[PDB]
Amino acid sequence: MKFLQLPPRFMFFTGKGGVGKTSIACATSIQLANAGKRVLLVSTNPASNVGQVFGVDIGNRVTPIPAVPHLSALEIDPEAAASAYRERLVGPVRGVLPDDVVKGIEESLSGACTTEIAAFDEFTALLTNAVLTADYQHIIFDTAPTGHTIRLLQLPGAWSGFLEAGKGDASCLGPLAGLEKQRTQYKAAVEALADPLQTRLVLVARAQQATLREVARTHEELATIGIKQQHLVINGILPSAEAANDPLAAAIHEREQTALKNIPATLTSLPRDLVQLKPFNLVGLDALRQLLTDLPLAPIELDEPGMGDLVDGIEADGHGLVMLMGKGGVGKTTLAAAIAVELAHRGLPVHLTTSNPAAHLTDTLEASLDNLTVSRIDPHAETERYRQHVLETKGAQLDAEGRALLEEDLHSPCTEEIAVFQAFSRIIREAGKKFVVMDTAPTGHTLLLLDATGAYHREVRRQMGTTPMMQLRDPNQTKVLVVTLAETTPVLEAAKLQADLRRAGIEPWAWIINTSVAAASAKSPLLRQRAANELREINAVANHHADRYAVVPLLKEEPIGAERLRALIHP
Ligand SMILES: Nc1ncnc2c1ncn2[C@@H]1O[C@H](COP(=O)(O)OP(=O)(O)OP(=O)(O)O)[C@@H](O)[C@H]1O
Ligand SMILES: Nc1ncnc2c1ncn2[C@@H]1O[C@H](COP(=O)(O)OP(=O)(O)OP(=O)(O)O)[C@@H](O)[C@H]1O
Ligand SMILES: [As]
Ligand SMILES: [Mg+2]
Ligand SMILES: [Mg+2]
Repeated sequence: MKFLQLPPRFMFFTGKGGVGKTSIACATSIQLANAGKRVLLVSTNPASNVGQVFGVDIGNRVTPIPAVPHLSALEIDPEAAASAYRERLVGPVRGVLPDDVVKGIEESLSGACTTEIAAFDEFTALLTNAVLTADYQHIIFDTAPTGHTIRLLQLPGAWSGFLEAGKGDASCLGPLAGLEKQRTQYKAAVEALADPLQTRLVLVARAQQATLREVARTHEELATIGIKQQHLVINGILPSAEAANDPLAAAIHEREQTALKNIPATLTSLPRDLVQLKPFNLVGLDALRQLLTDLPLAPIELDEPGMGDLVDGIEADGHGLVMLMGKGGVGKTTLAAAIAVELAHRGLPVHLTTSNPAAHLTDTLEASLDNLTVSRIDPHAETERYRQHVLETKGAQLDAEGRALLEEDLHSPCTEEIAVFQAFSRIIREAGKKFVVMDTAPTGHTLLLLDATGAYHREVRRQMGTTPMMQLRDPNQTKVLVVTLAETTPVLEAAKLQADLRRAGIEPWAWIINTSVAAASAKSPLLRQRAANELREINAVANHHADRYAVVPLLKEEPIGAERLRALIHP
């Protein structure tokens, strides 16, 4: 593998959701550790659990993997990190200050900005601090889908620019934030990210035109940030030997070949590695030890409920919010577009929204349909809207110097997040009179947006003197659908997401097993084995996790445009 050639200390595996960042990161960490190196594997995705991949109980603590000598694993928990940050800020004054003052200080640290900054501080401590990672020769970061990862990697530069501009009064974080003591650390992080001899950035993609376009956009953004000498890894490439004697495999292979040949002109120069599709789920060392090397090398008739029944059930309501959630890459955007176009074709007023920052619905819907309002949440426009709204609502009474200080405070990088939340809330407020199909951002970001803990609400009311959850908790006006894949890790992640939703009072309305190879009768031996492995996950979802569910096959033609999207609802 090209990226496994004189690797630097740090290696970032970025890309669109579901492309194989975690699988490839685990495989490379295993390969490096087995070579005699001291490797640490950091997982920056809140919604994923590398313990299921490795079979060990990896947690926030740096836990060695017994199966692989010299390999250790770590998971950055935003909530645990926030609790540790709050404790280290509040403990010195426990008893010293009056209990009322302690309660007030704890109140000031309950906002979502503190939750963001704690995780960011842990990330930059892993990047820069030397004592913290002294006994590791390599640190492999496995990031969340690109939508959140680009913001994570932009945060170092944004915070460094905010601090070095002389505007250190990030009143959102509180008077005890003490951002200045991290001023150098953040700066160091930037210098660590933009140095090709310290960090290697690997963009993981799949042989699909939409994925390749999004990866090209991500590469443009990262190059703008300052990261140089990136590598590219195309994963899930169906072997060319399976195309024979299987029309489905032949169509998939032809589509992947065309996507590779039509790669965006920007990515044609990056050193490119190719990872094939394997007949087994990449769980455990036995399956992860043979991911980066090619395998030497009647169909199942599946009859499961379709998605037309779910769309009929949604339409029977006549209005409300349909929120699509799940693991990255499961097909949330495709299914959102399909539901929206089907409802629009049924003569209903539909509003299709995308909460993902790095979103482009044109990859799916390239037409201008009728009875369909397609929109997206632009973080920059929303940030400017929120900034102006706060300035006029709260800055009117403040004097000129007060208004200037408020403007400096509103320019902190955390503001965008709360701005996005506001936008999200506003959108959710229009679902009572028309269908609102919301394709959500990565699972962790969306779960924070739901604001079950009230952090975002506290922050926005602090900056500005019915919450979304009060509406999501009400089945009469919302329908949360969990999109999964008929695979081990996707199903476990969906089960954990469902548990998180139920803990907050939200009961998912249905499950959608997307791109199931079992449903699409496949004759090639590889696809036969994949379907055989998918049967158990389908049974687990049907009998255990989901009471109402739908199964969508693996379409031979990638679903793009109104015709194909409406066809996967009526197969
Ligand atoms: N049934 C299907 N058959 C074939 N390809 C599919 C199917 N469903 C989705 N895809 C393809 O899966 C790719 C990734 O799915 P998609 O972008 O819709 O998922 P997502 O949940 O929005 O992902 P992410 O969280 O990474 O943004 C898309 O290119 C889409 O073409
Ligand atoms: N080369 C491959 N061959 C077969 N299956 C693969 C391959 N790469 C990934 N997968 C499957 O992809 C599924 C999702 O991949 P994975 O969890 O590695 O993605 P990710 O990029 O970490 O996802 P997320 O964005 O949600 O964090 C896993 O079930 C794994 O089985
Ligand atoms: As803030
Ligand atoms: Mg992952
Ligand atoms: Mg999406």
